[PDB]
Amino acid sequence: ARAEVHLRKSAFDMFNFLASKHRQARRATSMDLPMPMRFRHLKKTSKEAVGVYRSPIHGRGLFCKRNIDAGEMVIEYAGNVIRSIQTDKREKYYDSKGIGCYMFRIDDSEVVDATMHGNAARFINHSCEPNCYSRVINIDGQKHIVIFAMRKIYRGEELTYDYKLPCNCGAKKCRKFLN
Amino acid sequence: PNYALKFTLAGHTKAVSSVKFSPNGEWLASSSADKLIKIWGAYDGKFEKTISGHKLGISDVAWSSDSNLLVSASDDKTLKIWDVSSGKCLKTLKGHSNYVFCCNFNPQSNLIVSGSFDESVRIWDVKTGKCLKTLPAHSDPVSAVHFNRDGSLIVSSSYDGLCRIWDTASGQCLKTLIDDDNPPVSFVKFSPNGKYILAATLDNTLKLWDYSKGKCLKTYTGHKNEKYCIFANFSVTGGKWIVSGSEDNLVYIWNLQTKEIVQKLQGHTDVVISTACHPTENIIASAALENDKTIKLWKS
Amino acid sequence: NYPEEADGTLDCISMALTCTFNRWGTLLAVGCNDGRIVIWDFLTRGIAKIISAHIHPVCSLCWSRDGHKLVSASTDNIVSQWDVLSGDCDQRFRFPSPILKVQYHPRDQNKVLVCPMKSAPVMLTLSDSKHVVLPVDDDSDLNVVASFDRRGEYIYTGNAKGKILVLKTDSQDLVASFRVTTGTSNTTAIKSIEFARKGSCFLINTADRIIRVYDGREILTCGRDGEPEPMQKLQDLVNRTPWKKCCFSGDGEYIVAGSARQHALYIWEKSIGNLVKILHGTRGELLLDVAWHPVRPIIASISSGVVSIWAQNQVENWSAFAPDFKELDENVEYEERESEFEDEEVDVTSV
Ligand SMILES: Nc1ncnc2c1ncn2[C@@H]1O[C@H](CSCC[C@H](N)C(=O)O)[C@@H](O)[C@H]1O
Ligand SMILES: [Zn+2]
Repeated sequence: ARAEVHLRKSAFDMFNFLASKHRQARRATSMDLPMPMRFRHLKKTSKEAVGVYRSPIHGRGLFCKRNIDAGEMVIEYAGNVIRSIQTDKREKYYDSKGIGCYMFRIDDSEVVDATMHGNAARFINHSCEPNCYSRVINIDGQKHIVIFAMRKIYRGEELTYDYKLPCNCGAKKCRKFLN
Repeated sequence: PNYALKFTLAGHTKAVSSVKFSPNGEWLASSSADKLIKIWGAYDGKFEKTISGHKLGISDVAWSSDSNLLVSASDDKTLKIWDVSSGKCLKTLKGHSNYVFCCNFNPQSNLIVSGSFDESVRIWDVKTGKCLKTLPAHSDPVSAVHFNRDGSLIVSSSYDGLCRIWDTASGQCLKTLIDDDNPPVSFVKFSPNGKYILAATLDNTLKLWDYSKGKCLKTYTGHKNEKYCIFANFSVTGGKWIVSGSEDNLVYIWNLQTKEIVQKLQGHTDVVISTACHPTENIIASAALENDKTIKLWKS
Repeated sequence: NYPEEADGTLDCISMALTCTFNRWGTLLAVGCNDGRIVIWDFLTRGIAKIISAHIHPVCSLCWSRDGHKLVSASTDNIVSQWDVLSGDCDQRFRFPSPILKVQYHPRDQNKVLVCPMKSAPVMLTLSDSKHVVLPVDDDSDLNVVASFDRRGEYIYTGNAKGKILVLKTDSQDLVASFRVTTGTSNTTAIKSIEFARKGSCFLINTADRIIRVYDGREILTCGRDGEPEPMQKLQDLVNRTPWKKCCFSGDGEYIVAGSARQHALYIWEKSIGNLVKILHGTRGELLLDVAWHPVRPIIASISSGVVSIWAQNQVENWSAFAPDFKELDENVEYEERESEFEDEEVDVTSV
């Protein structure tokens, strides 16, 4: 009230989602339809099946409002497909800038960064007993990081997979090592 | 550049919350958190009335364009609406979970923007008082907002260096004023045409940003503004002066043509948090916090 | 732009009959079964003003050239000029008790055109109680829908037999007249005559459930007794879908039409005129009225007092919240570098 100059001002976050509320077989990815049909379904339906909400696990997350089936596709981790030595340059850069580093790879040649270019798959937390995993698929010569499910993922459950460092997983199978 | 002290509007019992002119240019009234919105005159400091009838203190009072209707951003987390003409308890409007720090009006005088400390810019109704919308503004409380020349935009003064020019009708973030620094943005306002931005970041440097292009043009040197959310103004009645409050017991008024120290006014005994300009004539509102409790009529 | 999803409603007042936006689209008057003067605000989605007027269902309503005067038509032939300040009666005399349309001249709130049910359209002055009856060739239809154009030049009087007859607003000049048949068996009962907001591209609703787009410029080019082909024929493909009301967009770019059967509504354009979206709804609801807003995709849908609104095509994304974030569509591999390592006095009050 105009006299007590208070702290807790800067956030160091490029995104600003923290609102007052932050309200957290038919489909081809569960069918035996071919991989181009599943991949064409994935980009059209990851925009409308899941959503980004504020995460009590860590930061902001991916809180689905739908009974996600077992083994099906959920989201595609698409961002800056940079070379493997541009990884260290952007790691030093966003160490100097404070933005969190998001570098999950396909192989040991080029690593998908998710800092400038990215999607809603930046907001995937880590549970050591997760509900998803990933498999390297092949579409049109390109490779795509596709998050395949594990079980029936209910309404409200945040989406996590195995990344392969103490985590906020909350699970009892916790490794605390992600190197 | 010869603003001379005329009178003293003494009578305040706490830190003077605001000193803003009426839109008729005839009522430099004032308020404080003592539940005493002290309605004073403009040319001599003649007493008119005092609005009371709150529960807790008062943060902000804002002027409707008829110089009469006053909404109070009172610290009991209400939006109690009062009047220069009558002073009736018109609408007591609760709803905000934290302190309603600042309040402003559109130039159409039919919306109540509510910059509270609850990190949610809600909008309220003049006639009845419905919570119209709720802007997912920031992870920071709100210190200052403003509408443009008609009321179609909402500028934000966040605390992590963000000035999001919000839409008013559809109500989404249109442009985010970006800065690699994250200063506590204190008091933003649109230009009187609606096409330039004066972002008062707390680095002892005022920043005039373009709205169309978006880059800074001119700054100011040699002023003390780091802690408090010191208000800045625009003055074209004399020169192109920029009226602002002070912390070293001055009245910070300098020119965009000069950008340096060319005129200083003096006499306060506390931090001047609120300043204002007369729209036509050369009357400048200058009043500090609790250790002054006086309003000093500077006049060229 | 083109409104898509649910958006809720403002069902604050029941028994709603008709609805009209002002000159700027920004006000709204709804005469009801009792026929009250009920006014709203739109950004607040709140009620502006309620004034009780009569007991009858007030059918026809129209604003003024400034958007500040009004007109009414109840069941008892009450045809006055009304106001938005006080809203008081000026004129009232005999008509046949079913009344269809009154219509100000779009450049003069003196000239008004009264269209009864089974009578000739009669043009009245509003200086006094003068009335001018427009000529009817048939006098067997007694159903000749007439309307001023958007500017104020001509009156387009079309019977129930598909015959077009154009009259000038003061001298009844037959500068154009024709008739239309398609899939030629006979003519068609003309359902309505429409007009856009930008220019003169317009259309005609016909009882064959087919909507044909026209333009008055080529009509005046052919003049009288030409063969004006439609710009675009609009209809339903799978089914019949009989129509109750059609309307343009706020400039005449989209064309959205309201069915009379299903409460599931269809959207077209003008240039392409594609069925871009079926706006669905509850099947157990009777659509009664449709209104459209100029600068906003408002669908004012009166369904027996229920006035429901669908207003979208604004989908939020990033790079306005966080402009550093560059949303790729698919995997963009690149390298941004080929080598990976003044005192202008600008006016701030320039109005
Ligand atoms: N479950 C978890 N517990 C703790 N840290 C996690 C985590 N999941 C991911 N992280 C780490 O935390 C970072 C996420 S950034 C935090 C979320 C988001 N940026 C926001 O606050 O809006 C990543 O770099 C990741 O390495
Ligand atoms: Zn963990």
